[PDB]
Amino acid sequence: VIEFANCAWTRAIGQGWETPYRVRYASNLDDGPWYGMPLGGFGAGCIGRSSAGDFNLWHVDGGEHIFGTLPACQFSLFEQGEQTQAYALGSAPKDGRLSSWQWYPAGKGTYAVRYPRSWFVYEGVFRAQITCEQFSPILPHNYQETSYPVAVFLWTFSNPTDQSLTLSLMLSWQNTVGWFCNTTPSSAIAIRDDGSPVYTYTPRWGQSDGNFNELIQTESFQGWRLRRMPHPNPPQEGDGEWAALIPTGLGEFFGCSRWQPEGDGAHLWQSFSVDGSLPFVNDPTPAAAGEQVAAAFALRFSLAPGERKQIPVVLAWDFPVTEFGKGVIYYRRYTDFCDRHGTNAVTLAAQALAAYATWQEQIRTWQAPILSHPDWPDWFKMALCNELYVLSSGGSLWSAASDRDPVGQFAVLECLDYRWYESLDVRLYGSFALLQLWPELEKSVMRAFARAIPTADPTLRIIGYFYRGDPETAYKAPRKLANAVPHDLGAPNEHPWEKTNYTAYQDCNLWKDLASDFVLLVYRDFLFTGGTDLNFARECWPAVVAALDHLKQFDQDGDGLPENGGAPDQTYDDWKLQGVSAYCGGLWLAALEAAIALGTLLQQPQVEIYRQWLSQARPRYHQLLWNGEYYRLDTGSGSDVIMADQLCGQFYAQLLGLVDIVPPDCCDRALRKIYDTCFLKFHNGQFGAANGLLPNGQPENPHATHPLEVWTGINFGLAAFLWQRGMIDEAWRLAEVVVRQIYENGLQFRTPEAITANGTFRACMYLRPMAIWALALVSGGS
Ligand SMILES: [Ca+2]
Repeated sequence: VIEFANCAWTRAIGQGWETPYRVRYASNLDDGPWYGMPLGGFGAGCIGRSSAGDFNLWHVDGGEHIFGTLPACQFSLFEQGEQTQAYALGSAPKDGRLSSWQWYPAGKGTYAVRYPRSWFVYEGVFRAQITCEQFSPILPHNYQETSYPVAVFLWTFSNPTDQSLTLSLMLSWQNTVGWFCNTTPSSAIAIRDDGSPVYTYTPRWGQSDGNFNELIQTESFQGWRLRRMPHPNPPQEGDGEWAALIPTGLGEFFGCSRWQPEGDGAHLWQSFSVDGSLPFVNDPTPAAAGEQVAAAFALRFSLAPGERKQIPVVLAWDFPVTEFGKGVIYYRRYTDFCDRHGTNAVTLAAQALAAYATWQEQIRTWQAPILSHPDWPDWFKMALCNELYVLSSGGSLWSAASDRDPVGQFAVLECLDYRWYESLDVRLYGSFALLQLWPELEKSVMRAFARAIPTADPTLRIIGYFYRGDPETAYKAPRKLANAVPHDLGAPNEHPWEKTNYTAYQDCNLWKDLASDFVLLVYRDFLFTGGTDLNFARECWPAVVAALDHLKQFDQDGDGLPENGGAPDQTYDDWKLQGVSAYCGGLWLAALEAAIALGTLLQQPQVEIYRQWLSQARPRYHQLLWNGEYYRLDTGSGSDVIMADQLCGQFYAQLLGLVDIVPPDCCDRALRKIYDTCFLKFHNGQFGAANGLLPNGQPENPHATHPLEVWTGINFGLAAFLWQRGMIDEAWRLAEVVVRQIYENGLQFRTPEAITANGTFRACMYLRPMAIWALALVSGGS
């Protein structure tokens, strides 16, 4: 019943890792390797469940992260034939809660994922063949269901034995209404040891006062709903409800609305483990001070020899408010298809029960071109889908529609350690999936950038690179200069979209890549959506002009080329560049080309000056940086290092149908050398491409950080570049190594920025790795 297991990530249920990757700095996040596929739409709030069956990831509070199991949130199975057996389908709690429950033995089945579908196939315990397919309706080109806070658990049971079986399927859940909010919002900003600003998150975990549960029973569906008394109007962050439903007509329904998840769970288990029933309870008493509450239902059915039954179970959660900074209130996009009152969980669940099979068909339909591609390896089909997981679990925001944002505004975090949105340098590579599958969301993000470019915040704030532990004497720079390009679209502790350039490790008002990134993204988004959206192009054009003028001020000598200087001033933000760099110089030339193309289409007056700049700048870049084998890092440092991502501009120019920014023979020779050195002489091509090595495969400096890291998303960009330049075998080999490192070593559903050669990672749950879609785009004909 797992469809195309070979294009799915699989692991035996509850099989762990001998030696997973671990975080390279102790102050940074490492929950360990037990992430499974997240459930829930983008910006819906999401929950994750591990390959052991534990619901351990709670992202119901928009942009916030909690990792921890609530053992009572779980499916349990009872079967009786020859023998009687009953198991909760998670791991045994370590702290002794639910001591009466028995837990499914590890290694007795397969967990499989191709996002947004996953499967538990249970085998070798029960006599029935039992599969649970878990999915949310994540649909490309669909700006409705993709936002929904629903998970479908589609169970298939079949009896392969000579004897009739009695089965019962239970879902219990703890009422967490009111838990998912910050009691310390707009808190003091601390500088962490890696230089990043951090805030304090103090959720109301375990605060259940007023929480109650009721059974739901109609002609069509039955289950439970988890609420809180009172429910204010309007709701505040944390206010809402859960529901879970099955259709009627499928067997005998046992409901128990109120049981104690902190106790031994015997009230439930003494019935369930014996005959698959529960004691009848419909008790909406609000929970007392100090008291936790949970609900459960079980469905009991018989399965005759050779019979197959399916049971759809749907969970829905209606938490409509995302509050960011204190008093900064947005509604979630799904509210446009119900309302903003936070009283809709049953109606959402009901819609799911009605539509789940349609949604399942639609998922098979959009994935079918990928799975049937004749020139894509199995691992790639798998990773292409699986890397979409971050669009759900990356602190994703998707707001309610407005006139100027007709499908809502959208944002994914750079990551959990680096808690701000849609970092521009990062999305250069990381935004290829969003462009291809949700181009209206892609456009809203770029429109948010466009609007922010002219704004300013003169307020002086600490720059982390320079911080020496005293706030008052610390070097500070203006939050944002008018017409500078912001690094990001703000943070979940402030105001996403509207308050930009939140990052403070460097002063991004000085960065030399961001302006080019902005232009290249605008043009790419216009071109790859048919070259017809003149509204998008006209809206972004003033910002294109402002961006390029901003970056042109950093051309000190007037040769046409902006020069790096000072603190690290581009995406490799622990790596100092001096003078014209290959990286930023390249992006600049590709940007100018892009602005010339778009500006000509739009008939704009700036086109003449961009052609003059490019006529000076383009020959000059080769003239300055060619060393005979590759492009020099920069003009000022005298470094002999090979930067793997030196010709990012040439990748982009060609991707965009624009003229080569360098001689294609030089491009090809540079790229061959990057591959032969940065990949093949970095521990023999075991990890992928290091960002910078000497021509002999040694580090320039054995202690440097960025040069000696493999950036997953940079590697995917490089693969795409290789493929576009005709080095096909090379692209597939490099991309394979990176996928294997992630999906074999405990990084699945938390893909990081960086791996080292020493079993360590940096910045789990990272935006860049969606760059695997750039390879799909260049190789995908069709
Ligand atoms: Ca919040």
